[PDB]
Amino acid sequence: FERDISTEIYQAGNKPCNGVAGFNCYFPLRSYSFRPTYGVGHQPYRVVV
Amino acid sequence: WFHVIKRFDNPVLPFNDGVYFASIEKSNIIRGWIFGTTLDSKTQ
Amino acid sequence: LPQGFSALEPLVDLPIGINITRFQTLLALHRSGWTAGAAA
Repeated sequence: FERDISTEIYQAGNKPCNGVAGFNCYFPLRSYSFRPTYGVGHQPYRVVV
Repeated sequence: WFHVIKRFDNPVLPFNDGVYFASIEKSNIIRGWIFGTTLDSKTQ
Repeated sequence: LPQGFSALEPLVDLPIGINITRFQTLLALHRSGWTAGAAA
């Protein structure tokens, strides 16, 4: 029941990412692949809890 | 124990667990508190 | 702190659902610089 809205770049190594991706730095946010011509895995589902 | 009089004690302390706040206050000097991980726009 | 027993009834259970790891209290000042009364 906690929402994560931090846009900080994830740091894996000792080099500071300085807000951008690079060596041992990756963007935690990834986009979905919702398309109507694909299978169940790419099919979006409306989940309400 | 923190005393305010010319004393201005407004420190920042980490929130590791629950806290108990007792105030011997007159004329409602205290108004509220601020809670946050880093107290900036990067967090809520 | 006076010595005694005082029940603490619940008032508000707000479902905040966020991470909290630090806190800082707020104070109100009076302008006559600024002058603050006795408090603890």
